[PDB]
Amino acid sequence: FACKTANGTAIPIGGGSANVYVNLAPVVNVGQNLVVDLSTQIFCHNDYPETITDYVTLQRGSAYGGVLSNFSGTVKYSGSSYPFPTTSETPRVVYNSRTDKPWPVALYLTPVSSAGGVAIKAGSLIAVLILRQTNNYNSDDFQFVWNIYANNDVVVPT
Ligand SMILES: OC[C@H]1O[C@H](C/C=C/c2ccc3ncccc3c2)[C@@H](O)[C@@H](O)[C@@H]1O
Repeated sequence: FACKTANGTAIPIGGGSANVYVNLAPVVNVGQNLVVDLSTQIFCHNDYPETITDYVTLQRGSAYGGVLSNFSGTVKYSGSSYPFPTTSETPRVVYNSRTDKPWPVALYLTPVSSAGGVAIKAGSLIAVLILRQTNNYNSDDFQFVWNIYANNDVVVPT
């Protein structure tokens, strides 16, 4: 079981860390949502599906930088909503193909009422998401750490 981004950045068997750069929407007004859709960007396969089934959760997600300072939000995992920052581990997604499948994670962020001007600086860390991978085979308990970076600024006008 290994993951790669669209960019090419990989985390191999046994897990690891990666830096992921997302284009964000340049402008977001108060009570509009900012979406960080990582299901278009992070992908994962099972390396031996014939006899092994991989089980993947969002263990932990935390907010940094502009998102920590001037956005409240939720995370969507596999079609359900959870608080962000995350208060618990989610239900598991099954991976049983050698073909890449999205990691089904998106953030729904909305500016707090304080927020104005540049509220996310380009190049800044905005989140760290921990994919936890297990299987029906042995004790493997691997962390795939995704460190999410803004490619661009985000302005909250008013
Ligand atoms: O995705 C399945 C597994 O992939 C690797 C270990 C791989 C096992 C294996 C075992 C016997 C094999 N026999 C013939 C050819 C290949 C073989 C591969 C880890 O990421 C693990 O955490 C994950 O569950």
